[PDB]
Amino acid sequence: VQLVQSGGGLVQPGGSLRVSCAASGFSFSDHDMDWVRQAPGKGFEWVGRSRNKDYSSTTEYAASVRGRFTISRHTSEDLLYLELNTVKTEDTAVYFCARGPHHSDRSGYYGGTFDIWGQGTMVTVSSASTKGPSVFPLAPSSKSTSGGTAALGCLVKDYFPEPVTVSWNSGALTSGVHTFPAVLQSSGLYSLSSVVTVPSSSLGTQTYICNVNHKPSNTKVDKKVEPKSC
Amino acid sequence: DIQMTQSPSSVSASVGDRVIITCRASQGISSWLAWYQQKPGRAPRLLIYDASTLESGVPSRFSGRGSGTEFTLTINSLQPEDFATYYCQQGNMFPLTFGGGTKVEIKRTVAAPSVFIFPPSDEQLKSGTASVVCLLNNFYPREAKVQWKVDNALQSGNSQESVTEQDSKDSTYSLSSTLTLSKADYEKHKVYACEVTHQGLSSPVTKSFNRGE
Repeated sequence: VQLVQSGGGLVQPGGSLRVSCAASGFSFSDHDMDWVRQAPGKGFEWVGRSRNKDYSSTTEYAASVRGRFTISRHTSEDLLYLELNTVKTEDTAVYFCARGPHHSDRSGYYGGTFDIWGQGTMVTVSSASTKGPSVFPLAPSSKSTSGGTAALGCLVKDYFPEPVTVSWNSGALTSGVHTFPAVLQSSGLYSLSSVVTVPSSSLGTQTYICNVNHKPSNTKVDKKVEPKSC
Repeated sequence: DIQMTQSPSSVSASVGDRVIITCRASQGISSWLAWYQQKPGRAPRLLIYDASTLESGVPSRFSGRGSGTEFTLTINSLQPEDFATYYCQQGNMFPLTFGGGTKVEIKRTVAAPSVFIFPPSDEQLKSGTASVVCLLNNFYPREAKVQWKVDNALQSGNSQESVTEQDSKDSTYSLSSTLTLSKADYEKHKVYACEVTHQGLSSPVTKSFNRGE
């Protein structure tokens, strides 16, 4: 049972954007599917529900988003859509798709709880423009070597909007990696650092590639961080 | 339409300690309550449904009780991996409504950070910009201070710091601080240093390097 989200990114105020979610491992038709949003540094708020094929009015929304948002489903492909028409500044958030009760669940007519959520999709409302990031190696050295360890990383700079994903060696290096939050620079562009501390003895034998994804600009860079020669 | 009051907003405990969180509903929701755990950056996870029913896969230390307008979620033996923000959800009537959330953090043994400095790569230098990075690694508590000095001239306005959530293994913190100069202002000066203050250090520590080396 899974939920994969997609879409999102930047959107001019008063514009439109469609956010989607794909579901596998279950009979999509037989379940209610809700949309929930989290404002940055805030709690969850329910955005609405798409009903499970036993309803003629197949949708419910919260009053706050009721005149601007439309929730729909694909005719046959197991997809959930959330189209944010005439977006406002207060609609910037992470939108999660979640799964609700089954059509045989007695509680589901008036409400219900979830069990599986999607990873989330970031919807940023701004009139800036998309920028791909620059990826710079933070090479390991005596300055970055402590005892029995070295620290190397990536500097992902001058990108917009959020977010950026960083992984190390295709996700196989998950020990000691620290992906830092992004800071909004003076220019209006973000910057984040990704460091991983590894054993010094492997720096001439082991190969270190940081993977950087910026889906909004469709930019992926797999950077070789290497010990400086000197 | 149905208000949810969750307390506490923030909790700190040690490993092995009992944490309790309550939830208050404006009207009775019977047993239509669920509890979720959001580890930062990830998706929420269902922990409890039907007020007290533990969802398969969840450690038996979690336990929800209550009904009507008063609910709780205990965590008996706190583990470092149990760090997240916890939310109650009401399923009795539309709109589906959540609590404000409770953040759970560990209390651990004070740890001093490792300090690492990173000069600008020649790649970033050919583009005309210089960025020096300072890294503070695996410290506790979260307060820390980072002062950039260029030729022993302290700096403000050209720097930005960032901090991580607690680790799910050792409950420690990390911090990067980035100093952004131009290729001109950078190449004018010689020594670039980073002075870290923490309570796990009896002395501030300073990592320097000289430009071009």
